[PDB]
Amino acid sequence: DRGTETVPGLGQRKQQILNSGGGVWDLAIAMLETKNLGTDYVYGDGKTYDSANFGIFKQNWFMLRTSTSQFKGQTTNQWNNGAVLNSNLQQDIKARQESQNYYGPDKWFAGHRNGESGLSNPYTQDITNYKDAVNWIHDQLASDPKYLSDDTRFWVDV
Ligand SMILES: OC[C@H]1O[C@@H](O[C@H]2[C@H](O)[C@H](O)[C@H](O[C@H]3[C@H](O)[C@H](O)[C@H](O)O[C@@H]3CO)O[C@@H]2CO)[C@@H](O)[C@@H](O)[C@@H]1O
Repeated sequence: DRGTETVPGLGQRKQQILNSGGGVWDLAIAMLETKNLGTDYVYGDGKTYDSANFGIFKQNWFMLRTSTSQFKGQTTNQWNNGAVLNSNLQQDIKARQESQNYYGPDKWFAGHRNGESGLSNPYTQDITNYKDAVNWIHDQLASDPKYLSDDTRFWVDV
């Protein structure tokens, strides 16, 4: 199922994302990641090393260290270096955009959703379901410009 819900403060975050280099596409991805477009979920989303998640998109460390200028070349053991993305939105957005530009959208979705294993199996039903969910959210956000600044959240239960 899918739907809408009003989240106070959401329009502020939408506008900060869109004024920090993010596009409507970035907004759709982040809207699926968290309810509040925030970074205050549990540290690393409770995961460690290559599986740890950082930033408003919950990017994993494998992706960050393999495909972003800010962390390129870094090791699995260096995973705590990704925590800076939890309070630097500009670098967070740039990292995701760079990562998608390195891998391309299809493989970026696979690695974002399933890590390094996803890169070798990028068209599973689960990755496709995630891609279809982001696309649906994007199309709802694109359907009225009010959704770029109001407190409306579009959600999908992936
Ligand atoms: O698996 C994708 C992504 O999901 C994040 O969790 C999202 C859920 O995907 C879903 O959108 C969820 O929506 C709630 C919604 O907030 C409302 O309360 C409604 O009544 O019930 C739905 C149940 O789906 O919201 C969460 C974010 O809070 C998150 O788990 C990511 O790690 C994950 O990659």
